[PDB]
Amino acid sequence: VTYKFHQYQVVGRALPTENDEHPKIYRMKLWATNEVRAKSKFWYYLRKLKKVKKSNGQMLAINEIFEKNPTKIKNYGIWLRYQSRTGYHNMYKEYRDTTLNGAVEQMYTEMASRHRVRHHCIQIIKTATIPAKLCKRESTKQFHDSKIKFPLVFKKVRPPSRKLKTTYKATRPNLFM
RNA sequence: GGAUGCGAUCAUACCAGCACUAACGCACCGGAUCCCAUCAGAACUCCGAAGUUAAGCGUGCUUGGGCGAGAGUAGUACUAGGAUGGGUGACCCCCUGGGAAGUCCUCGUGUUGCAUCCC
Ligand SMILES: [Mg+2]
Ligand SMILES: [Mg+2]
Repeated sequence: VTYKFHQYQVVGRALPTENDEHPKIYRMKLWATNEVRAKSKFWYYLRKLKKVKKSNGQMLAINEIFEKNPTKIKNYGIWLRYQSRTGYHNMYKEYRDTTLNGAVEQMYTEMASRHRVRHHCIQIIKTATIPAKLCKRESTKQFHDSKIKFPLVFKKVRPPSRKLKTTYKATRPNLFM
């Protein structure tokens, strides 16, 4: 099981000094492809929001967060702010996936596809597991059906592997739903 | 705890308005023959000790001005380096780093060297 995006809890503080023997300890929940990039973004946010630089700061702890039950489907809501070609905007989106990592990957892909927003232009404000009744988007609410039933409208025809691939076939494919 | 003479730093020491000061001092102060000096014994110079702490000098107060320190402004403005980064462009996001200044708020209003003297 490999996820492109991982969730980390990064803990850090400003370097102790004479004035502050025990400086405030700050924690963040961040998304990054690696722990190194997670720490980089943690220090970026600490510098921008608390005036604590990496040079005069201390790294305390970093742990990965894994989905409790990756075997079941959940509804995930993501509150984010992104930058467009003309300014900044806030955005709330909903996704269905077995893990929040998959939901975040879907969020990045959808932002790229629909708004041409690159990964570095997106800040995640909040994440949460939404119950079915509290979902706001029709896209997620359409699969909240006890008896869900539909045919496979679009299926791509291919051999099990390229071993059986042939340029020529005697008959055209026979497709039906 | 001060004053005076000579200073160091050269406003936390400056400016303005009020109040106060034992002693020695420092002063104000009395004269113009002499040295000296002017329109003017005002100033400067010389000779004094009648009177006064009225002023100067010193100290204290002002929700005072200024001055000095901090907080904040603000990881903002700006900026060194990177990108086959976004954008038509103007410009701008992001990565590796550095990082200010008014307004507003709080505090403080000198510290000292040598010598003589009073207490
Ligand atoms: Mg007097
Ligand atoms: Mg003042």
